[PDB]
Amino acid sequence: DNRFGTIALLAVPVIGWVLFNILGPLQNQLNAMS
Amino acid sequence: VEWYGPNRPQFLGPFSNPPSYLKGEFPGDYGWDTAGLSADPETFARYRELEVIHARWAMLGALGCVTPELLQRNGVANFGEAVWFKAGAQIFQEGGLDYLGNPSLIHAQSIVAILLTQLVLMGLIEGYRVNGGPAGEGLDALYPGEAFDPLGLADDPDTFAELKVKELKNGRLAMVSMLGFGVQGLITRKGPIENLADHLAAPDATNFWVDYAPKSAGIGY
Amino acid sequence: EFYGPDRVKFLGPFSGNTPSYLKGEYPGDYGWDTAGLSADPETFARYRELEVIHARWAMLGALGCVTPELLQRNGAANFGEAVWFKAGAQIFQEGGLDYLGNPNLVHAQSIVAILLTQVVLMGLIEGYRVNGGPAGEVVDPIYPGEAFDPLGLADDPDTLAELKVKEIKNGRLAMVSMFGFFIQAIVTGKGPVQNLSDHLASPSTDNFYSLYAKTLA
Amino acid sequence: EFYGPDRAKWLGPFSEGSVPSYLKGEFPGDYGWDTAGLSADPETFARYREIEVIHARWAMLGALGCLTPELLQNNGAADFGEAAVWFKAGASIFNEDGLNYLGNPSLIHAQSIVAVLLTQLVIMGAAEAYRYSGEGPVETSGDSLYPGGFFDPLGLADDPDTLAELKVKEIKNGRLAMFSMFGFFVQGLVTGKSPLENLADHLAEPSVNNGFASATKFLPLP
Ligand code: CHL
Ligand SMILES: CC(/C=C/C=C(C)/C=C/[C@@]12O[C@]1(C)C[C@@H](O)CC2(C)C)=C\C=C\C=C(C)\C=C\C=C(C)\C=C\[C@@]12O[C@]1(C)C[C@@H](O)CC2(C)C
Ligand SMILES: CC1=C[C@H](O)CC(C)(C)[C@H]1/C=C/C(C)=C/C=C/C(C)=C/C=C/C=C(C)/C=C/C=C(C)/C=C/C1=C(C)C[C@H](O)CC1(C)C
Ligand SMILES: CC1=C[C@H](O)CC(C)(C)[C@H]1/C=C/C(C)=C/C=C/C(C)=C/C=C/C=C(C)/C=C/C=C(C)/C=C/C1=C(C)C[C@H](O)CC1(C)C
Ligand SMILES: CC1=C[C@H](O)CC(C)(C)[C@H]1/C=C/C(C)=C\C=C\C(C)=C\C=C\C=C(C)\C=C\C=C(C)\C=C\C1=C(C)C[C@H](O)CC1(C)C
Repeated sequence: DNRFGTIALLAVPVIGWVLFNILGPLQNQLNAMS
Repeated sequence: VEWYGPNRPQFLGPFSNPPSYLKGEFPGDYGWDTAGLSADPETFARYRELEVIHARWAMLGALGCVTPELLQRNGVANFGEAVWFKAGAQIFQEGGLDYLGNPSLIHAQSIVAILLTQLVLMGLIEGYRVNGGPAGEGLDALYPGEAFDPLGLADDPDTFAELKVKELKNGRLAMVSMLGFGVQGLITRKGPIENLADHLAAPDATNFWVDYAPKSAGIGY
Repeated sequence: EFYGPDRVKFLGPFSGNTPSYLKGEYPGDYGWDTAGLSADPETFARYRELEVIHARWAMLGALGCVTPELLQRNGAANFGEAVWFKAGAQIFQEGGLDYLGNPNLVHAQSIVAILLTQVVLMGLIEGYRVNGGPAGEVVDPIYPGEAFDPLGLADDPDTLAELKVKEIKNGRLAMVSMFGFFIQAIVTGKGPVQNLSDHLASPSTDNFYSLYAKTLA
Repeated sequence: EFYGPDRAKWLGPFSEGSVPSYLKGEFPGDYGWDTAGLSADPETFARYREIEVIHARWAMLGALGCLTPELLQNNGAADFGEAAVWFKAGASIFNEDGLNYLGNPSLIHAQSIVAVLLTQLVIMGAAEAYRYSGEGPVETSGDSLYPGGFFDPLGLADDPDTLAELKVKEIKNGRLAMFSMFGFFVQGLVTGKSPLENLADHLAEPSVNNGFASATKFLPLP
């Protein structure tokens, strides 16, 4: 059913938020080790 | 310069942008070669010949495909099957293919002879069309004129050029029309006129978009 | 007769005008490019290679689609499916595919393995035909010779010229006949050899006319 | 790797001897594959190159478009009925009850097939006319095949070096979509079921459920 759907939908704001505050510094990581 | 010129009509009209090789020097040059199949001048010359011949045959085809079906109702006619597609069985009829239903008219019941004669007849005609036989030996290939222009309608260059545009536009219209007859004959086994009659009787109860549209997948007529 | 400006033409005497690029110097040149598809010399070269490869495959196919049917109806051998448009179904049977009907020949049972082995073997073979390999280096992409002419039937250049014509001529006839095999099979579910026997039995009644045709509408 | 004389080719190690001279490796997705010599003419090559990109993007949209509806209904979200099957979701509007959307009648609820049809010709025809001829509305027209800012809203193509690599990724994802779109078609005309359903059959009995299972389907039986 949708039980797993609704719960998984909680990840989208979380994943989007983590990136909004980590993407930039992450890009420094793979660029340094490139 | 109307049809033959840089300011000629085009297939997209306003937004239409003409290709470099297409310059309007030839009739029907609405600047439609987005695929790029005529970039070669020699190929383009050959394609123009094919276009007119495919156009001319279709014009004869459109009239020949509609005459038996039309005369069948609007006039007096007893064709075995007025439909253009079901015209081969006319020779397979009991008394053979009878022109206009007349037992004396042609009255051919030999597929071998009618097919063999056509190969002899059309074989010379197409052969003469290419090597320039007696009915015009050194004329233009695509536009011979001369003996093939008995009435001499296009005897003036200016007029002839415009008539050429008309020949293609009527011909190009005919070519798409033949396509319609075929696709519809497949989707609906009826003569083009019978299909038209359905659209006349009900232009909203026949639109393929219903009559057969949801009948091309999953399930069909 | 088959080369140069005096070469024979596809339309015979009525040929008259011929494509300027379509001169002699190549086998099977009858001056037929009315569609003007080989105006570009680069494309003409490619089309020449495609024709001879389609032709060589057709010759193999024409002989390969008739022999099992001939042998079956001549009593020479008993196959699972003699007709070509059904021989593929042999892999979906109790005994798989047995060459010449002998259970101790090939005896294939898995269509995948047949497909997998063909992909690997044909892939390498076609790669060798376009980049050289174990059989030889590439000089002519369509006429390698050397390891592919062990008998030396084309050692003399004059015989090589006339022989190339024979291949394209025989090849073209194979392509037309193999195209017939495709259509005859759809219109007549009978095999092509069976069709030939029926036409010989009663040509007036057994032909594309007086049968089918009207059904094709 | 994807540009220059040492780019990846279509015949791998056997391609060195079969790469058309014109294919020098100057455009995205050049694996040197013109066996028919169709793109030998410079102009014809350019016109085709444009077609290839357009056919690709349409396909890339087509892939998700053909799988999204059936996926959602199966995912346990929304409902579609025949609308799930991409090859049968062409009567949903003709199916009385509004075409709707994500199974919500409060949406398009389209029923007039003649409506969507006409509007389509008008709306797309324009967007195609601009695409056919660069137009002012477009803020960044430059090359017709690759309009920038106006269409490059996120400006991911702003970096020139990335644009090359990114253009190669565009055509390659596009060609994969085109190949799969041709698959969805044939798969349907033969199996007559959903592409996702087809996948379910292969996942069920991979050795039994495959293309050769329906090989005898169109036997020219007398
Ligand atoms: C290379 C060309 C080739 C062609 C033309 C065919 C044709 C056919 N195979 Mg087949 N096969 C081919 C190669 C191969 N097959 C198989 C394995 C099988 C199996 C296991 C089966 C078939 C079957 C069939 C038939 C399907 C049903 C039927 O009667 O269709 C009617 C179709 C026709 C009468 C005309 C078909 C030819 C048409 C012109 C096709 C279009 C041209 C080609 C696509 C050319 C390009 C080929 C390239 C892409 C490889 C059919 C005639 C089935 C069969 O025979 O069951 C009765 C079947 O079960 N094939 C393998 C090994 C994996 C092949 C390897 O090359
Ligand atoms: C050639 C091929 C695959 C080639 C793979 C290649 C090149 C490899 C890719 C790589 O390059 C990469 C990406 C990266 C490189 O570093 C390494 C390699 C590994 C080299 C697939 C063929 C795969 C071909 C397959 C599986 C075809 C199956 C056909 C079927 C089932 C036909 C069935 C029927 O046709 C019948 C028989 C009768 C009809 O009437 C009915 C139906 C049902 C249509
Ligand atoms: C010249 C000209 C000029 C201008 O340009 C115009 C035009 C017209 C264009 C041109 C022309 C063209 C043409 C004619 C074409 C044709 C083609 C073909 C038909 C091919 C075939 C082709 C064909 C082919 C290859 C074939 C092949 C075959 C094969 C492989 C087979 C196989 C098999 C066998 C054995 C048996 C089994 O059981 C089955 C199988 C397994 C299946
Ligand atoms: C390179 C080479 C070289 C040599 O020389 C020669 C040769 C070989 C020829 C070449 C090759 C080529 C090729 C490969 C081609 C291919 C193509 C394709 C397949 C395309 C697709 C294509 C495809 C496509 C576009 C697709 C499209 C789609 C679309 C739009 C849409 C759809 C849909 C959707 C979403 C959903 C719904 O529900 C339904 C519909 C509505 C239906
Ligand atoms: C130009 C271009 C441009 C860009 O580039 C793109 C592209 C694509 C490449 C291109 C396009 C094209 C299009 C769009 C379309 C086409 C159409 C058609 C349909 C034609 C026809 C065509 C068609 C035709 C000729 C037809 C013909 C027919 C005939 C003679 C005959 C008929 C008939 C008759 C009387 C009656 C009887 O009972 C039957 C029959 C015997 C059957």
